[PDB]
Amino acid sequence: GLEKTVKEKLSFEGVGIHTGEYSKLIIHPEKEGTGIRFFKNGVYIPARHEFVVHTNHSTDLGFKGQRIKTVEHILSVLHLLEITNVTIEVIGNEIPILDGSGWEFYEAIRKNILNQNREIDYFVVEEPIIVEDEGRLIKAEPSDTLEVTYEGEFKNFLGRQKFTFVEGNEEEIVLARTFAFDWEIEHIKKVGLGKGGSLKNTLVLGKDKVYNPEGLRYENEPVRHKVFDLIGDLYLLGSPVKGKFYSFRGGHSLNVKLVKELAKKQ
Amino acid sequence: GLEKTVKEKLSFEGVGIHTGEYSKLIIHPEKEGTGIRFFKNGVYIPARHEFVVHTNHSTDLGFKGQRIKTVEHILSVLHLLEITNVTIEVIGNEIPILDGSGWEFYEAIRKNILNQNREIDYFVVEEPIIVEDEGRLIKAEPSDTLEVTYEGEFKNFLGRQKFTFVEGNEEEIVLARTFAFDWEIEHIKKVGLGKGGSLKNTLVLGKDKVYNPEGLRYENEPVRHKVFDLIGDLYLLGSPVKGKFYSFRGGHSLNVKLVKELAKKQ
Ligand SMILES: CCCCCC/C=C/CCCCCCCC(=O)O
Ligand SMILES: CCCCCC/C=C/CCCCCCCC(=O)O
Ligand SMILES: C[As](C)(=O)[O-]
Ligand SMILES: C[As](C)(=O)[O-]
Ligand SMILES: [Cl-]
Ligand SMILES: [Cl-]
Ligand SMILES: [Cl-]
Ligand SMILES: [Zn+2]
Ligand SMILES: [Zn+2]
Ligand SMILES: [Zn+2]
Ligand SMILES: [Zn+2]
Ligand SMILES: [Zn+2]
Repeated sequence: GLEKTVKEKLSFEGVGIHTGEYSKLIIHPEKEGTGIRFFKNGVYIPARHEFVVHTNHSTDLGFKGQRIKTVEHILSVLHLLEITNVTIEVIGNEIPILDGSGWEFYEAIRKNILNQNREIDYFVVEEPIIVEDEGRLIKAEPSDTLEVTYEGEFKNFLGRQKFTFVEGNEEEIVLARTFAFDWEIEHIKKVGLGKGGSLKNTLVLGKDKVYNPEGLRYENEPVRHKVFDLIGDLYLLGSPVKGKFYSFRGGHSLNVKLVKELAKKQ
Repeated sequence: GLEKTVKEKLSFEGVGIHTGEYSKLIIHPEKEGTGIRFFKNGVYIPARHEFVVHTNHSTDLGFKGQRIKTVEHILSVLHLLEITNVTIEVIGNEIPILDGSGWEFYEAIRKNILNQNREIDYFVVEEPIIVEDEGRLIKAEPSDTLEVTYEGEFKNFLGRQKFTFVEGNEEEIVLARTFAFDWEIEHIKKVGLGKGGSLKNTLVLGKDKVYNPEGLRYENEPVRHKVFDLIGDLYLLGSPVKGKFYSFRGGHSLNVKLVKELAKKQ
């Protein structure tokens, strides 16, 4: 595929799910070979694993004293659409969560794709690799196409379910929203997070209930969202990825661990 | 005491807890003998029991095709400060919930009281009366001062608690907020209510937890609030009340039932 950028400046704004603060984004077009990077208060922060500073409840990046929280959703959308050159200027401390999914980003960016004059330099998984952590596991192996499977084992009515993304089915995961369990709320709040969370940007589930009046968009919306999250973290490899991935109960921490190990080997 | 009004108009705005819509109130001064009345779309709606049209999860008033939801908190504050003559213009279909208590109302009105030239004609409970409904009970009896006791019996950690309000202790209940149990949320949403509810205006409790990061303001905040609600509904009698009340598991429906029985007798 050919490298891509946006045809013109795109802007988004809204509350940040963790800071609870209002922020604004301005997606700037960039020429070939620029890569994906954020910009805040005069500092460019590459969307690469070396700049990850936090992975609890979100993937946060930082460099030279400037930090940006929750980059996983905008990065997933960029990855899915193969946007390889853009600057995400952030006026605030976190990416707006919007409705909790990548839908608004996906729709706006998709109709503004600009093909460029360079073949994409994909990060190709060359050999099988496995990372584990307290029951959690993620396996990566060679594949010409990007394939991502997430299998969850929830302690509520969701039980055990899995979902597989394959190229061409981007629309099956871009609407899946961020979710949380009611028994986790006190913890999240206690650690200074989730300050902007609400039923408008978060699917809140109980042992046997669904608090959102709109209910779930899909019976497996949570695992579709986990797949979406993983694809966003995978872009931290520095360029569109080609490989087959399987994640069992994975989260941002394990995702980043996998990325660093993959980067190290190749 | 002397009838009272406000020295100057007072405004309050925010979201309605049930409609989830923006709403605003403007309290305007009125001369002696006017009483408390709401104004909406050209219609005056007296703050009296004859105009109650709904009592499930809030006390709503209506007249000639115009309705206003959730008048209990503003009326409670007015009753407590003995404000007797005002016109409350309403923009929207419900009184803003603010933080779920009567604090903002109380502090603003308290500093803007204007004594008038006429003695207040209190509604004096003359003989004992009792109303019941599925285990719930409320008893009213004679007293030179307003005394209100609420005893709750909760299906969670709260267990059985009681709280007694007496004249002069207004500040002990004007900070107590609206509360709901996590197992009731789906029902409330299902009946088209609670659309503006959030941790900022509602104390949400579980079988063993408190979701709000700020926790409870008082270990018995819920019963203090129930006392606050009853005092607001009692003002539907048309004037400040003098009597001793005891409510066991009472709610707006039973509160209004009591008011109507008291009104009938006397
Ligand atoms: C239940 C209703 C209302 C208000 C929102 C409650 C706060 C939720 C916290 C924000 C969610 C953050 C994502 C964390 C979930 C995870 O790591 O699995
Ligand atoms: C899991 C946590 C929370 C989601 C918060 C949603 C807000 C609750 C709805 C508004 C409450 C309105 C009060 C009515 C309750 C009653 O009459 O018992
Ligand atoms: C837990 As999240 C903010 O990555 O959906
Ligand atoms: C249940 As209510 C809005 O009167 O606190
Ligand atoms: Cl944490
Ligand atoms: Cl955690
Ligand atoms: Cl009910
Ligand atoms: Zn190509
Ligand atoms: Zn945590
Ligand atoms: Zn996510
Ligand atoms: Zn109330
Ligand atoms: Zn109900």
